Amino acid sequence: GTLNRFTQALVIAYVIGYVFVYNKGYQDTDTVLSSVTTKVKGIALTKTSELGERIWDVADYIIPPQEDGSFFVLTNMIITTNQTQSKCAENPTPASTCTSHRDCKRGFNDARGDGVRTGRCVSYSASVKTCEVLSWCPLEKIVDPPNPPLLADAERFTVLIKNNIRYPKFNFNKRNILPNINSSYLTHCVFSRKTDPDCPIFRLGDIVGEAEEDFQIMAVRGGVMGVQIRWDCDLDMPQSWCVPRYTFRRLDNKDPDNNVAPGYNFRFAKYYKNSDGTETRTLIKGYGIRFDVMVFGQAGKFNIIPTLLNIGAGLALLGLVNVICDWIVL
Amino acid sequence: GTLNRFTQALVIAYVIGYVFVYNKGYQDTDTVLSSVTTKVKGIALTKTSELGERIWDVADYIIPPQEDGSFFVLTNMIITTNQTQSKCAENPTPASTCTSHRDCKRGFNDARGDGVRTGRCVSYSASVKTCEVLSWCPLEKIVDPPNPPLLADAERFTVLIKNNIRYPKFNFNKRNILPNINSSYLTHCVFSRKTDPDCPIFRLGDIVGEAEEDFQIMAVRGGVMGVQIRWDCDLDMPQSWCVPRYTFRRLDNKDPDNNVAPGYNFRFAKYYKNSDGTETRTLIKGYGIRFDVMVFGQAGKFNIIPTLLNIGAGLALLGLVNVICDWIVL
Amino acid sequence: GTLNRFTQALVIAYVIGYVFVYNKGYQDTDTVLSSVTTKVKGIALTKTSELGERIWDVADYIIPPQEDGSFFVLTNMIITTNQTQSKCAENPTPASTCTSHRDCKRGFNDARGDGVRTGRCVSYSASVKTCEVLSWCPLEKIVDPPNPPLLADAERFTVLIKNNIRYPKFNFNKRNILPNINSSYLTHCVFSRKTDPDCPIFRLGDIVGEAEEDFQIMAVRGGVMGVQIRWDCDLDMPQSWCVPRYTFRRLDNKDPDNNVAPGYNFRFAKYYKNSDGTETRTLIKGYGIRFDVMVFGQAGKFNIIPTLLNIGAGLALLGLVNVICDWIVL
Ligand SMILES: *[C@@H]1O[C@H](CO)[C@@H](O[C@@H]2O[C@H](CO)[C@@H](O[C@@H]3O[C@H](CO)[C@@H](O)[C@H](O[C@H]4O[C@H](CO)[C@@H](O)[C@H](O)[C@@H]4O)[C@@H]3O)[C@H](O)[C@H]2NC(C)=O)[C@H](O)[C@H]1NC(C)=O
Ligand SMILES: *[C@@H]1O[C@H](CO)[C@@H](O[C@@H]2O[C@H](CO)[C@@H](O[C@@H]3O[C@H](CO)[C@@H](O)[C@H](O[C@H]4O[C@H](CO)[C@@H](O)[C@H](O)[C@@H]4O)[C@@H]3O)[C@H](O)[C@H]2NC(C)=O)[C@H](O)[C@H]1NC(C)=O
Ligand SMILES: *[C@@H]1O[C@H](CO)[C@@H](O[C@@H]2O[C@H](CO)[C@@H](O[C@@H]3O[C@H](CO)[C@@H](O)[C@H](O[C@H]4O[C@H](CO)[C@@H](O)[C@H](O)[C@@H]4O)[C@@H]3O)[C@H](O)[C@H]2NC(C)=O)[C@H](O)[C@H]1NC(C)=O
Ligand SMILES: *[C@@H]1O[C@H](CO)[C@@H](O)[C@H](O)[C@H]1NC(C)=O
Ligand SMILES: *[C@@H]1O[C@H](CO)[C@@H](O)[C@H](O)[C@H]1NC(C)=O
Ligand SMILES: *[C@@H]1O[C@H](CO)[C@@H](O)[C@H](O)[C@H]1NC(C)=O
Ligand SMILES: [Gd]
Ligand SMILES: [Gd]
Ligand SMILES: [Gd]
Repeated sequence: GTLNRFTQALVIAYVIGYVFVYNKGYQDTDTVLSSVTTKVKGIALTKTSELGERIWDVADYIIPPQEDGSFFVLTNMIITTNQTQSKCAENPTPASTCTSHRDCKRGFNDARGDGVRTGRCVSYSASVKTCEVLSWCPLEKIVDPPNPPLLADAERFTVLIKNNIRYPKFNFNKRNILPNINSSYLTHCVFSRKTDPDCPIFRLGDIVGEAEEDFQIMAVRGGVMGVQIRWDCDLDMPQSWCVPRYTFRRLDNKDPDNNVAPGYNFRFAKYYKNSDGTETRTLIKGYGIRFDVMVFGQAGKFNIIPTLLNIGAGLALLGLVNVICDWIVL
Repeated sequence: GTLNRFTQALVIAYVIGYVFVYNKGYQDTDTVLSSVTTKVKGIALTKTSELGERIWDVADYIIPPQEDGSFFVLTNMIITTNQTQSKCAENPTPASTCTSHRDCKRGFNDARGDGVRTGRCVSYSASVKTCEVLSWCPLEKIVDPPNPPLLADAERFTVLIKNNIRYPKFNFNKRNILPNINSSYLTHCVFSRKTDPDCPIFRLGDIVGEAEEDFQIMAVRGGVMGVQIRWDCDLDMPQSWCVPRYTFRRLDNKDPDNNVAPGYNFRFAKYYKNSDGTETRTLIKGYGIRFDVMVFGQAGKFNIIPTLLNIGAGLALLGLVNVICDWIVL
Repeated sequence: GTLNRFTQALVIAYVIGYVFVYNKGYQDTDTVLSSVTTKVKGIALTKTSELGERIWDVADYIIPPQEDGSFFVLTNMIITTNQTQSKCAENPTPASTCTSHRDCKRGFNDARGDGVRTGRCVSYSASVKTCEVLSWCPLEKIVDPPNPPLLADAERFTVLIKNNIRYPKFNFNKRNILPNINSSYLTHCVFSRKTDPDCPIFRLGDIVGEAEEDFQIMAVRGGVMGVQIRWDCDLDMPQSWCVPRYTFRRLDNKDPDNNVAPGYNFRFAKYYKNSDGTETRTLIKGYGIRFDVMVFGQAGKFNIIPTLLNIGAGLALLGLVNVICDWIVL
């Protein structure tokens, strides 16, 4: 009747429409197993006082040569050369500057944490004096990295990203490079959301940009881009219709006030032996943008069990539907 | 009756048999937290014109020394030595070869993307002329990597793989090396699907092979093996019965026509200072096989809530069972 | 009645109390997408016969400079210098020691697997003789790493850990550094479970320790710490209440008898060119502690579908509740 039939049709609408055709309640799910390969192409040019006219290619600016699922691109740096294990004068810092040996306590760390103080106080320059430490010497100088960044050419760098996934449960496998697409295209390809959406080759600047940030800006102090690949698939539909979605997100905090060590930089070195048999190194403090490819899928496919489950839920629900509807009238 | 009792027994069979004892509908689930360590043992020998009789050990052929959860094995290479930052003649390519300086536009990239053109056109050889670029010099030569691959000895290399997992929800922990197994065995152990299934030490060639590929073949141009470890566990049963399953899959596309940059290769370098204080490097373009250990578990254990849920679903379902069965007769 | 009303109230208690307010059956779930950055600060000092008074900073002791989501800290090492590709005498091992060339079969591997035997037998020392091999020479000596470990200063090292997460389904994002916390605090901050629970800067020793292990002990042979971050969130509640939980677990087996290659060590090298144009390297076998940051969240939020589902389950269940209760009396 008005109470029974109406309510019945209503719950029908709820399940079929809402829980089923809408929310896919008739499906069983699986999540993604994933493998990512990246390849960066490009060259940066630098001109520098104390350096020269210089090329930086993929071996120079990718560090290390591979991280599984992510790559770090060198954008900026501070470079200290001809360091050797020795003693030298600490950089002036309130705690660094010293009048005499009383101020320098041997065996203790330093403000920077780049040396160990020999109690001896030594003169930094003709004007100053500061604690002597044992370290790689001379110490890196306290300075900000250059603005604009030395490796700015990197905005123009390109990264091929190959990603293959599989859903173990459903035995389905797919590649992020789709069947239609041909090799030559992929010689000349560059990803474009409008023109070339199926091109796996992305431009560094375009990723930053696409994330509503700017390469050059972000490139002085460094930072972290997430490149998110999403495989959501209804495996009832054509395999063809199962495709990756790319989104881009800057991961690190731009707020200088709520964090520590903003941007992205790390120290790493190059070691040489001067022919004497004596070791010397070059310390680089690099900044850049780490890119994290991040892949997450979910697939789903028709299954009796959950279907029937939901149905039973509906049937049990209508019982209460009649009461709730009845007492709802006047 | 014939309608009621029969249907009742039928749905009983469906739930108990199908949704429960079959499909495990009485269980609650958790997924794996995982840690992987790998250790490669072996030595490769090479003999080469322009090189010599040479050894390559783990420090030489694993690059870099560690990636979390995966390792790259060096199989092939192209090696350019005594490069220094300088200018030189580009390699002949349709765009490379030049008659005069008009053809070379200063400040622009090159076909390879290994240099920046100074507008000056310089003669490659007595016969040819091509654009001058600033780069690490001399340039790597355009050539294919050697066939058969230099590091073929790597087929015979061995990798210990230790994998420890935990299911946070169920508090259960396990190691991929099982309790029975003893240390000496693990001195001499090599994984065998027939004889030694519980041996964590796998042979590179055997992984490739087990994946229905061939090391040597795959080793010229490089590539990617997935080593898949699966922990599916019914935590109702003995902990003893919770074990890893190993499968092996080549991840990259063998089709040359549907992709870019087939196989696996990357560039990386060794930097030296000639005693003058002058820098020089050796560029290696390596090929090899990256191995991705990929671990995915699911554990499940009895829970009242889902059990009862399913039951209710059944009871609600039978109501419709009577109607559907009745109207199904004649 | 006594049968009907009582049972009704009982199942009500079961669902509302147990399946709902207790077990959160009214919620829908999502799991974590995660990004981790780590930064190690500190300096180690070493004094050694055959070495000197020496500093080791972050470039020296972090290897390689970055792994995505985990870092390896150098604690101990065995160091072999001025190796060059050449031939030399193998280390005495039952299989190593040889009386004459019959005992040395050319072209075959060795016990250590660091060389290839030229059939020639050569005298190790004035006293002994052993097989000649082609290798980097001289060979690393068979010895245990030093006790106590050279890099013990590392116990005192500190690691900033930044972790940003997002739940794609619920669009919620959060950082492991919380809004209240201010920069200066994070200059001086060190994580403390009692005093400073919201400090992202952890002390290596304190992590080991917190895991009921000891840095120094674990530091001779190396090993693996899991640093587990857990984001469990009810997204019904305040975003404020969504926070990370840190736990710490040693991942590797301390049992020497049930495994292979205990602790954590790997080989890696430094390559130099002696001015002749001749290559030489330094082989380091390092030990240390790899730290794996491991992040797993689950978020949940109210949803009609599962709520109603469970309800229906309840209603269907009570039907059986009446029978089970009735037949339960006398
Ligand atoms: C191998 O596969 C490629 C896959 O791209 C394919 O060539 C492409 O064919 C399609 C269909 O004709 C075209 O794609 C684009 O479609 C948009 C509309 O959505 C147009 O606005 C695009 O304009 C292009 O203009 C130029 C086309 O040459 C490009 O310089 C520019 O980047 C735009 O893409 C474009 O038409 C298009 O024709 C190409 N895509 C491109 C960029 O080449 C083809 O089937 C196969 N290639 C061959 C020749 O075997
Ligand atoms: C420590 O644990 C090891 C675990 O392997 C164990 O030694 C093993 O015992 C079992 C049971 O007797 C044996 O395993 C194998 O079983 C298959 C049948 O499924 C046989 O066909 C195998 O044939 C072997 O032949 C040789 C055995 O020495 C091997 O050269 C060869 O690789 C095959 O494995 C084999 O019998 C077997 O006896 C060993 N496994 C091996 C290979 O050693 C033992 O309990 C413990 N070790 C000790 C001595 O404490
Ligand atoms: C920016 O945020 C910081 C966040 O810590 C905050 O300063 C802190 O304020 C709280 C609240 O007064 C204090 O936290 C601690 O609370 C526990 C009790 O649970 C106390 O036992 C702690 O004792 C501290 O003693 C010293 C405090 O200076 C520390 O040396 C020691 O490590 C303990 O933390 C402590 O009171 C505390 O006052 C600080 N936390 C610390 C350690 O600084 C403040 O709101 C903001 N900072 C500023 C000044 O803007
Ligand atoms: C390296 O050791 C060699 C022998 O292999 C020795 O002749 C030479 O002196 C060493 N070079 C240096 C810098 O000590
Ligand atoms: C390195 O600097 C040292 C002082 O530490 C200096 O004496 C020497 O000239 C330098 N070596 C080179 C190659 O310039
Ligand atoms: C390196 O090559 C240069 C030319 O760029 C050459 O003059 C020099 O001999 C080489 N150095 C060595 C050690 O052979
Ligand atoms: Gd710009
Ligand atoms: Gd073969
Ligand atoms: Gd201690």
